[PDB]
Amino acid sequence: VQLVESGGGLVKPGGSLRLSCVSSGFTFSNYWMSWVRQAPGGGLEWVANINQDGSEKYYVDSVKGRFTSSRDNTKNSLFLQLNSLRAEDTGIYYCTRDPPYFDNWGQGTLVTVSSASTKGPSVFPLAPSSGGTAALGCLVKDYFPEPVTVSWNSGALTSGVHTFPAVLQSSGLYSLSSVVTVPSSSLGTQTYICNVNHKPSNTKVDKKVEPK
Amino acid sequence: DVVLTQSPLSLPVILGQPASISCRSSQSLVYSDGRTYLNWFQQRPGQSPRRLIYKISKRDSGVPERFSGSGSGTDFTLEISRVEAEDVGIYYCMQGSHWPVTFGQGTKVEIKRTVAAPSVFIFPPSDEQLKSGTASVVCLLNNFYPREAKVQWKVDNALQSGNSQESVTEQDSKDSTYSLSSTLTLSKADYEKHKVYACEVTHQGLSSPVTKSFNRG
Amino acid sequence: SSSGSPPRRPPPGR
Repeated sequence: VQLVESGGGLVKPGGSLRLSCVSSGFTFSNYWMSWVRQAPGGGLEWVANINQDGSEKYYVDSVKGRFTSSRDNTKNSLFLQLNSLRAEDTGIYYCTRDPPYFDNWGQGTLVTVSSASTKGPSVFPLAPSSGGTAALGCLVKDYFPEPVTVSWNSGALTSGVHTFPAVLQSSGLYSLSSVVTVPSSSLGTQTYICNVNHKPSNTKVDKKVEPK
Repeated sequence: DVVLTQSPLSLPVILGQPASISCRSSQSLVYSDGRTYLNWFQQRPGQSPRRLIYKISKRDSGVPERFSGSGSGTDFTLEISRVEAEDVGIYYCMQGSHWPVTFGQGTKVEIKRTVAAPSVFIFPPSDEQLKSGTASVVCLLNNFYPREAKVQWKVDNALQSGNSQESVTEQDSKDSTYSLSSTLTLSKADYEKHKVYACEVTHQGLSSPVTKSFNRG
Repeated sequence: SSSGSPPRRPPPGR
């Protein structure tokens, strides 16, 4: 059983946004579905319920009148329309199955309500130089909004990786670093590539990081 | 709306010890069909919540047996018979008996491990970045415990303030350590105006503040 | 003694 959300992104206040959720692994037509959101630095808030055929739709009071649901059982798909977006609507929107049990959740999609504009990231190497362990990384600077995903050697390098949480710079743009610690004796032997992804700005960087 | 109060909100546990998270409801929580719709969710770092318990005590199929639930009426409990390193995360209780369904604040479970000193690394900016007119120098503190650490930047032994900002990772699910990156941002002109760049790290695992420095070029 | 009927819609009279 799988639930996949999409449609989250940057939207100016007052604007509109359409979220979708595609399900797998169960008879979609038999279950009530629900949306739950998670505020920044906060917990969980229930948002919406929808019937098996979409005939019944209920919403949390803080969004009554602004959000509308729809459902398409021929495509195992659930939808949520967000209108007149407020700043407090920012958060991760999760697609969940079978309220009030919420036995399965999607990975979520991020809604950022902001007047700011999308910015592409600048990817710069954090080179290692001269014990028995070398640290090397990648600097992903001046991007907006979130998220950014970093991987090393296309996922082949996982142990020792730390991709830090982003920080909001005084400029109003985010910046994070992804580091990995590796044996110093494998700097002139193993190649290290950081794979940066910023889908909001359609940016994909594969930068080789080498010493000196 | 029913208010779900969790206690404690921060729960640092020695590895292997039992743990208990309390959830106190503002109302009776027993529905008209006799059932009590109280759930427990686990949000591990970087992931979405996943249900642990439904209806007070019924455990999900994919949840390890060391998780259990109890309670009735307005007092409920999530029990962990043995806290493993992978149990770090935020635990929410949720009620569905009253409209609308509401969650508790969440209890952050933290492993209390033995002190570890931060391995400290400093990174001069990249030639490509200076080509762009800005200089960011990064200081990395890797796999340390406890979380509390202080990083100070000095250019030519001059204390800095207002130009740097730091970021710390969530507790690692394997070695229960943290990691911190502190980035100092300067202009290319200011950068090429000084020679020595250093971050000074003070931590419980260090007897004296360790300094990592480089000389521009 | 009731059977199971989970609450999925708001109560009447909101």
